[PDB]
Formats: sequence, structure tokens, C-alpha cells
Amino acid sequence: QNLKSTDRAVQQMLDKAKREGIQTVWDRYEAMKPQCGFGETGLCCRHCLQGPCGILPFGDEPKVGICGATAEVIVARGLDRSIAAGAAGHSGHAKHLAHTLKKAVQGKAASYMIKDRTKLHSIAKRLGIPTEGQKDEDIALEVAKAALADFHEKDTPVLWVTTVLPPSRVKVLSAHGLIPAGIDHEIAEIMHRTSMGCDADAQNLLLGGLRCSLADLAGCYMGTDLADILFGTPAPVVTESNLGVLKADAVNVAVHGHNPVLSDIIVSVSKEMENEARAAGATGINVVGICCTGNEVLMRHGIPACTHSVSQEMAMITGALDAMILDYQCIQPSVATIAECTGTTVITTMEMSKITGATHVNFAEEAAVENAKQILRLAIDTFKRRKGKPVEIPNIKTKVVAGFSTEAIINALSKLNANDPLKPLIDNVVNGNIRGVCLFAGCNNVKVPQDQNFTTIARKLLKQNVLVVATGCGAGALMRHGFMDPANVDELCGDGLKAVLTAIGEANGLGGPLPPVLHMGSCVDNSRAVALVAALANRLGVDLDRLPVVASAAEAMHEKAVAIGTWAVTIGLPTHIGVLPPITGSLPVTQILTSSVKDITGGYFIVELDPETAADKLLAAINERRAGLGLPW
Amino acid sequence: QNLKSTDRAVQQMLDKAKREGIQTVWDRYEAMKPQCGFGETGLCCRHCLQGPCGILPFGDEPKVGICGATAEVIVARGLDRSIAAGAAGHSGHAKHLAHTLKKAVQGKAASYMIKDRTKLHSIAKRLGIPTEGQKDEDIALEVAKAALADFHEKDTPVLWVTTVLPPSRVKVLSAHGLIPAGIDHEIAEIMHRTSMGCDADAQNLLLGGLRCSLADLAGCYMGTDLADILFGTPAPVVTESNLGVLKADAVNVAVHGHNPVLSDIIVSVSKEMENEARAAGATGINVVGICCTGNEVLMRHGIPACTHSVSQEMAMITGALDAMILDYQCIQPSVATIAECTGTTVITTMEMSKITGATHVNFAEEAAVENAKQILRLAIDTFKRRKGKPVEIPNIKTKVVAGFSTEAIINALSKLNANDPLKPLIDNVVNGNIRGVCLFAGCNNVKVPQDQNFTTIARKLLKQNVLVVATGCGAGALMRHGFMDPANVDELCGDGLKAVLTAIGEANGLGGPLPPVLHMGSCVDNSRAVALVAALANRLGVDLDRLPVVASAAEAMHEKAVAIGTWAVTIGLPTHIGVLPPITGSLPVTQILTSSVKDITGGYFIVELDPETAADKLLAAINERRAGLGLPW
Ligand SMILES: CC[n+]1ccc(-c2cc[n+](CC)cc2)cc1
Ligand SMILES: CC[n+]1ccc(-c2cc[n+](CC)cc2)cc1
Ligand code: SF4
Ligand code: SF4
Ligand code: FES
Ligand code: FES
Repeated sequence: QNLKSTDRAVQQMLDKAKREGIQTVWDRYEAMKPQCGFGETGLCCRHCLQGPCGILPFGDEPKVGICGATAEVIVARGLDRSIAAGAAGHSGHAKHLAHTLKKAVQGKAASYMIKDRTKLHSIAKRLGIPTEGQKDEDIALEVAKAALADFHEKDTPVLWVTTVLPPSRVKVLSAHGLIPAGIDHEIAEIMHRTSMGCDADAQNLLLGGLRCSLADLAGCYMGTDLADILFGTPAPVVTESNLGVLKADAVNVAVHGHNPVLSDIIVSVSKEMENEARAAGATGINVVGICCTGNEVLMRHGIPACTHSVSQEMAMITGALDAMILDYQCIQPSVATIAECTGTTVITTMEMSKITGATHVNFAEEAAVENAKQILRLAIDTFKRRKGKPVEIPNIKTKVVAGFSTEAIINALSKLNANDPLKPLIDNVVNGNIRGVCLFAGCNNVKVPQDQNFTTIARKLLKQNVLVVATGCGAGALMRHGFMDPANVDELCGDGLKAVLTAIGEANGLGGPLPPVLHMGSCVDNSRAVALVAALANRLGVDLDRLPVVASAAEAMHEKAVAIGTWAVTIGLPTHIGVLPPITGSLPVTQILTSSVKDITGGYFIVELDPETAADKLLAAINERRAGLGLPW
Repeated sequence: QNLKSTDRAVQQMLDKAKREGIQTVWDRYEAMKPQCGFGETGLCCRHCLQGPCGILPFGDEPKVGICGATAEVIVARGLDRSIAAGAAGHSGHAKHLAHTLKKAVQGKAASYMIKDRTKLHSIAKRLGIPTEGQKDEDIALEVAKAALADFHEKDTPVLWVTTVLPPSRVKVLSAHGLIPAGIDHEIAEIMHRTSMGCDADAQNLLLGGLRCSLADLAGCYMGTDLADILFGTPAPVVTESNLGVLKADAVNVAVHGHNPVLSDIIVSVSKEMENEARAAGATGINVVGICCTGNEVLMRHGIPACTHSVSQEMAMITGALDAMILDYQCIQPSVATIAECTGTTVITTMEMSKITGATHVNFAEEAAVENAKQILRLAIDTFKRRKGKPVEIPNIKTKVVAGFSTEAIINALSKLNANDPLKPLIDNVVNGNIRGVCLFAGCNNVKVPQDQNFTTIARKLLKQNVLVVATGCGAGALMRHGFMDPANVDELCGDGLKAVLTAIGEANGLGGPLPPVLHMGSCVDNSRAVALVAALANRLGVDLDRLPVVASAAEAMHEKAVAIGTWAVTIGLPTHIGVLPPITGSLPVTQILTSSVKDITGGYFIVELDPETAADKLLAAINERRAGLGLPW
């Protein structure tokens, strides 16, 4: 049972679900085995009606597609479409945020406003939008219009690419034609070139995929920018994680998905419906988070992290989850069925993301408070239906210190050097106190036992003084196993890393160290790491592919994770992926994505499914980057 | 051997290829069997790294995806992505045309110009772009800017949707939220909603797919519009089809792909290099067409149709094909390999479409004549290498009368009624002389013996007085079996259809009838049929779903064909598809796409793999539409 998840509460709820005959994601995975060898090697194509075409990894015919598409062509086309799908997800997230900001500053959504004036000003200056002597709503409208225009061809390339990376990096990517012209333009061109009879050259397809991954990076950066403008830039905050944050005597409302435009309003309206909740016979409206919108409200408001990714269903298995408010992106549709057994009202709110069997509430920024009142009223009804009945909420919760936006990190460092905030960090990088930086990102994969790779690699990296930051469900796993709790620094961190964390934390008025891992936010907030990594780059006069910075999609599952890893490579990072991507069916594509892209961008993928070996490989990558700079290791 | 193709020349070249051990598409198809039952039923998903997930069509587990995605959800997501890929192809085609027009009228491409002033004026009037008292290049620039803007969100919806269908049809599609906001916007939203954890409601996904199919329709209409502005609106023309159009004593240059922006320049520059060809020891530069760019030059310049679709390789099997100029879209990459055995120089010209092993010439409208001179010089070299050596060009060619643009059709009808050109056609529809209209469209599929479905259904429809028009490789098949030759009217057409064709042809100054099938152009020129079908709609005061008009993707292969069939349904047509699409794995999705969409758009798919039964079903659909109007049948 410990082979399905390393989270103890998840094991408890798996026992409960097995008890009651509630089918789980691990059960469905067990029904799916043996899985198909063509697809999970990437050697399968259904790109037209002459298919499906499978190419045996080794042996006799079939060796080539019916139309003549080779193994590498098929592999590259599939990977390109994965990158495009992830880019579409992130880009639509940011597109909805841009629409919300425009509507707010045009007077069409009064529940939304400019909550971070300073970030709006700095973004407008970064884009060349004039701020001085201009109405705040005027420059916000201009910023939203620039964001919307970055989705198509225009006078300029994608500004959320070209103005967020150092100019030398932009030059390197422009010398290879990797700079995107428009986000949706790149997505459509990927869909065009990978369809039948089009592009059939592996190197060409992989370069196009790098461009599409940069479009995804632009989408992530824009989403972070607009969410910070509308809802505020996160600052350090203390909260709790895992299922134990649920309360049998409260109205449990879990916000699940990626777009915060809805759940941020939920967090506010719930406090106003506190009295209504009391009238129902409840202590209050206990709002918890699931997946990335949960991480957004965790970073901005200290909302507890109920659960993440592959184990989302386990929340409903408590029996005390009265509402699950879904927007889109990584909701298992199984919840809609599982609700029937758990007395959970599952509520979709977005037009392009509905699930069969769930109540739908058509969200609109013009009626966000109205929608939220209706939804939480349904949640109150659901609580009323279960008064006095038995629930099993595992009494398991960790302490989580989060809210480490790049702005907050720079400020906390400025406590040690007011005029050159990055200098203390670079100093400790030089003297060995900080070996390097690792970004943990991505989701949980049902094939990898939950949180095993993240915790294992994190332990091996922290004991060697790697400054570890995390986002999304990587942050979720590490926070559910105690890595955002400073009380574990002594157990987890090496001496130099402990000293650096202690120095910053004691300079930041909390008497103790920073938590062993810095939670940088959601899946799109990976852009935050870019913002940090580029900044240090600018401070050191070098390109990212010269920094001892690595990334780890240790348990990657989603197409967005593939796009994120691809643009982590593209901006120049060594990027470990801890699950097998569908590239092993063609040695040329694997060699390009792990070896020869070093000649193109300086980054490269590291495919390794053993977390001990993967941690050693990440350590070696960090140490080679250190050596290239002339640093001991 | 007749089981692989009904084209006699193709059978001859298949015998030659088998003789010499040249692997063919039919051979590769034979290596691919048995094909996978999950994919060709649509019951397979690889939309994230937890897959591949297969759902058995019948029996025990696996019954549901690992994440809980049902059979219908998986089927709808796959079909949605197919529609998006086809839309991306057509839209990128039209996008490149828009860029070429803008560059031409800004002074950046002197080889391109406004060749149809009248079509530019009428398009500008249809869009509300003011023509009166404006420079032709100014309104052309405005038209190109509107075309480019239709690819993203703006003040208005997609104008190439909303201004080309009758306003009642636009109202019907707007009542269901089917009107696209932007072409690339819709494509990206399809990629977003079909990725993991997003949309999981079959009806929702299919409605989104209808919207994306309308985006594809807009792309087709825009491509036709811009190609007509730059290169001219086709008029009737006489030429020849099949391999016999190749000449052993000429420099054989075959233009292959979809975008005419290149091959139209090739057609002109070749005549200027005629003297160079003579110097090489050749009679001239024999330019032939393959697939849809070949059909474009056939409709505009009377360039012979060498071959189409699944049999393209057979051209190289003649041994006398010296050059194959590929842009993109439906080129079998096998040609790049097959060239090594046939002495054929295969030349890619587009950045996003290269093939491993082929010479690449970077095309640019700023250097189109320069590129063309280089490419045809390589072709002359290739001819020089083969002087006096043996070739086998089958002496098989049919007569093809084509160039039937909607403008040309309206003019030919105006010969019978100068002020109400559509009235004679509607008159003969009423009195039974014309039973209905069938649009043949789409490609050849290696599973269906080549051209069998097209010819069979065409015979059964023509003998019952259906006015038959065709595009793309449907036109290619029907023209290679003699359906564009008026000399066959007596053999093919029923008495009333023969009388109508004879009346129009004798009124049009050629003493004989029109050909049994009206060639309306390329794959995007399906929009032409829309232009006709809408026009009659406007003349009759009814919606398309009330017209006795049907469509037939009789041997569909490409994702573009799926998108085309979907928007044929969406605008309200009964639409037969003659190959199995990946929808039969879910009865609900099949029922929606064949039965209940009648309540939504009035059109519906007809899935039938037997061409006799399919022809009967098309006949019955035409007759039901006749009955709804109160007409005998
Ligand atoms: C022959 C087709 N095929 C290729 C690869 C695998 C596979 C790869 C990695 N892992 C995790 C170690 C498991 C399975 C299974 C099947
Ligand atoms: C069980 C999986 N599966 C489903 C359908 C077919 C199939 C369908 C139609 N045709 C043409 C008549 C051939 C095969 C084959 C396999
Ligand atoms: S595009 Fe090629 S490999 Fe893919 S299904 Fe079609 S014929 Fe097979
Ligand atoms: S999205 Fe669902 S059905 Fe598709 S591969 Fe992932 S888990 Fe399987
Ligand atoms: S045959 Fe298994 S993924 Fe296609
Ligand atoms: S298992 Fe055959 S298409 Fe995926």
C-alpha cells in the first residue's frame, strides 16, 4: 500500500476507499497494465485516418509509418504536440487573466482591481509602456492589451519572452530562430507542421518544439504577472498542509484547478458567509486548496493545502468534503463519479471545462461575487445533509512556510545587503555554502509512488547544500513531507546551507531559519524561478547556461510539465525528468534532447528514473557548471 | 493488384516498383497489419505521461482511463484535436497567403501583385473595408490586415465565418456559441480543453469541435480569397490528367503540396527557362501537378495533373520525374528515400516542412523568381543526368475540363439568365432535372482501393441526376477516371442532368455539354462550394440545412478532411464519410455526430464504408431535403 503513496494520510484514505469499494486512480492504473509499448516509447502515430501506425522499438516490420514517417519523425511530432498542448494550457490561463484585468480597468468587473500598483508599474516599464503621468487603470489597460497582443504576430516578437531573459540569452535563441512570434501562432504552427505530410525532419521539429516551449514560458510569465497585478505579489506566510486541515465541524470547500480568478473571490466571499455557515450549524467555511489554484491561494492568503495531484480523490474519501470548486487543468474527472459515494458537490465553473454529472455554475467576472455566494450556499446545503454523520479525516498535517515570490526572496536577501540584494546569495554560492540551485516542478505520476522521487532527490540535494526551490505539485509533495518547515532544517540541510538559511531568517525577524525548501508558487510561477535565475545572470555578466542552476520534473505527468522542461532546457538549464517521456523509441531524438542541444541552448534533458542516480546526476550537472565558472566543488 | 488502386497507370507503376524492389505505401500498409484496435476505434489516449490508456470496445477492464476519462471523453478529445490540426493546416495556408499579399502591396515582393482587382473589391465590400476612392494597394493592405486579425480575438468574431454564410445560418450557429472568436484562438483552446484534467463532457467537447471546424472553414475561405486576389479567379480550362502527361524528352518538374505561392511562380519562370532547357537537350520544362497545389495550377493555368494523394510515389516510379517541388501538407516523406532509386531531385522550400535527405531551398517572396530559377536549374541538371536512359511513362491520360470557380459557374449560368443567374439552376432543381448537389472532397486512403469509393458513388449519383462537384483529391480521382470529360456525359449522366449540362455548355460557346463533374479546385476551395451553397440559400430564402445539398469525404485520410466534414455538418449539410473515423469506440459520440447534431446545426455525418450503400444513403438524404421543400423525388 506504501507502494502507491508515501503520504501517510493518503495511505489511510486508500485503506478507507478499498474498504468501501471506491475505485481509485491507482486501481484504474492497475486495470491498465500491461500498458502499450508503442505509445510509452513514443513509437505510435494516429495523425491521419490511415493509422494507427506503430513502429516496433526493435525487430522486424513494422519499421516505418504507412506514409513513410520514420521513428524519429513520429517521436518528434508527438513531443511537439505535447509541448503545444502544455503551451495552450498555460497561455489560456494567462489569456483569461488578461481579459479579467482589461474588464476590471474598463469598469466591467468591480470585484477585480489593481491590487499591486508597484508590480503593474514595473511590468509596464519592462515593456516600455509609459507609466509617468498616466492613470493607473490606463497603464493597466495598456499592459493587458500588450499581453493579449503577444498571442499573435505583430510589430514585435513575444515580449514576455524577449524582455524577461537576459539579452545575451535572447541573442542566442534568436540566432537559432527559437524566438516565438505569437503564442497561439506557435501552437497553430506546431499543429500544422506535425500533421501528416508536413515536417518530417527530426531536427527541424525539435527546433520548432523549442520555440513552442518558449511560447509556454511566455504564457507562464504573463500569468504570474497578471495574477500578481490583480491579486497581489506573495509574501512569506505560514499555513498547514495535508488532509488534517479539514474539520468535521466546518463547511469544507476545496478549490481545485489552476486559474485563481475564481478561488480568490471564493476566499473573500466565504468570510462574509461565515454567519450563514454558523446558521447551518457549522463553525465556519473551511476553504482548502487542491493542486495549483490551491497553491495560488496558499501563497497569497495562507489557505491550507488539502492535497495535490494524483491523490486528489482522497480528499473526498474523508467524507467531510462538502464542495469541490473546479476551474480546469488537472482535475481527474473521476471526482464527478466519486462524489456519488462521498456526498461531495463537485462544481465546474468554466465553459470549456465541464464534466459529465457535476453541477455547473457559469462563472463571469461581472458576477463573481454572485456566483461565489451561490456556490458556497450549495456547499452549506451539502454540510447540512451530513450533520452528525461519521467522517474519517486523518489527523496528519505539516507546517508550511511559503509565499517566497522572487520579490520576497530579493527583499529577504536585501536584509543582508540593502543595495546589492543578490550579492549575499552569490557570495555563498562562491564559497561553497550554496552548491547550486535546483527547481523542483511538475506533478505526481501514478506509476511513481507518490512523492518518492521528490523527497529522495530533495534529501540528497539538501544534504549537499543545494538551495532548493519548488513549484506546483513538486512543492506540494515536498510540503506534505515537511520540507517547508524550518524546524526540519537541522535534519535536512547541510552545514553551509543551514548557515545561509539561518542568516536570512534571523535577518528577516523570525529568529529561526528559512524552511528547507523555498515554495515559489504554482505551475506558472515557474516563471518566478526564471525571474530569479535571469536576475543572478544579469548580476554575474554570464548566460544562464553558465549558472549552477538545474531543474527537476521528478514525477512528470502532464503535457504542461513536458513544455516546462523543454523551455527549462531552452533557456539553458540542465533539466532532469524522472518519468519516462515518449522519446526512447528513437535514439536520434533522445541524443538531441540529452546531448546535442547543449550546442544549441546550453541546457539538456536528463532522463533517469532512479531518484538516487538522478540526484547524483543533478549534483554532477551543478558541479560541472561550478567548474566552468572556476569554483571548487 | 487491382485491389490497391483502380488507376491503370498506378497499377502499371506498382508492377514496375515491385519489379525493382521499391517499397510503396501499399507495402508499408501491408507491414502495418493487423492495425491497433484501440486507436482506429478512437479508444486510446496519450494526453499525459500516465498513459498510454486503451479502453476495450467490449469486454472487461480496462473500461476507463487512469484519470477517470470515459470512452466518450477520450473519443471526443481525439476528434477535437484532429479538427484543430486540420484547422491549423488550412489556417497557416491562408496566413502565408495574407503575409504574401501584404508584402506585395507594401512593395516588399515584386513577383506578386493584385491580379484580380474585381475580387479584391468584392471581398473588401463584403468586409466593410471602403473601396471607393482608395488606392487598390491600400484596400488590399486593409484586406490582408483584416485576414491576419481574424486569427485572434478582437472587436468582431471571425469575419470569414460571419460574412460568408447567410445571416440566418450565422444566427443558428450563434445561438449555440459555435461562432469562432479567432482561428488560432480556437485551435489553442481545443488544445487546452482536450489536455488532461480539462473538459470531460462529450457534448461540450463536440460543440467546441464544431466551433474549431468553423475556424477551419474560415481558413479555407480566406485562402481561396487571397489566392484569387494574388493569382486570379479560375475560369473554365482544358488539360489532361494522370501519368501520361509526363514526357521522356522534357524536363519534368512536378509541383506538390498545397500552397500555390511558390508553384505559381514556378509555372511562369519555367517558360522563361525554356531556352535553357533546350540547351540541356530537352524539349522544354514540362511542369505537372501533384495533390492540391497541382490542382491550384491546374485550375489557374491548365497545368496537367500528374497524380494525386496515395499514389504520388508512382510518378517517381516512371524514372522520368526530374524534380519534385514540395511546400507542405500531404507529402509522403517516403519520396525523400524513393528519390535515391529514381534519380529524382526532391526539393523542400518551407522552413516548417523539411524532410531528412532532401535538398532544401529557402523560399522567400522577396526572392521567388531567384529561388525558382535555382530550383529549375537543379531540375535541368537532373534531366541531363538521365539523357538517353530508359523510362516507363504509362501512356494513360484523360481529358479534364476544370476551372469551375463559383464565379465561373455563376457566369455560365448567367448565359441562360443574365439578371438572375441562379434561377435556371433552381428551376432544374425544382422540375427534377437536377435531383440535388453532392460535393466530393478529401483524399485517398490506403485502406480503400484507390478511387473506388469516389467513382462508385459518383456513378450512382450521376445516373440519378445529382449535380456533382468535387475538390482536392476527390476531384483528382474523378478526373483521372474520366469524369471531367464532357464526352462521357452520355455514358454517365441521367437524361435531365444531361439536358442541364448540355444547355449550359451550348449557351457557353463550346457546342457540347459541361463535364459530368464540376471541378471546383483544391482542398481549401471547398469554400467555393460554400459560396455557391450559401448563394442559392440566399436566393431561396431558406437555410442550408433545408437545401438538397450533401458532401462526401468518400476516402478520407487527412485531419484536414475531418475538419472539413465537421464544418460541412456545422453549416448544415448531410456529410458522408467513407472511411471509419476513430469515433466507433463510443456509441454516445457516434449518436451525436450522426443523429442529434441534426437538432443543433441541421447537418449530420453519414458513416458508411460500402460505396453502394453510401450512395443510396446520400440519395435518400437529398430526397428528404427535397421532400422538406415540397418537391417530388
Ligand atoms: C517495449 C516497450 N516498452 C518500453 C519501455 C518500457 C518501460 C520503460 C521504463 N519503465 C520504468 C523503469 C517501465 C517500462 C516498457 C515497455
Ligand atoms: C476491435 C477493434 N476494431 C474495430 C474496428 C475495426 C474495423 C472497422 C472497419 N473496417 C472496415 C470495414 C475494418 C476494421 C477493426 C478493429
Ligand atoms: S501520419 Fe503517417 S505514421 Fe501517422 S498515422 Fe498517418 S500514415 Fe501512419
Ligand atoms: S489523460 Fe487520462 S486517459 Fe489520457 S493518458 Fe492521461 S490518464 Fe490516460
Ligand atoms: S498502438 Fe499503442 S499507443 Fe498506438
Ligand atoms: S494502444 Fe493502439 S493507439 Fe494506443
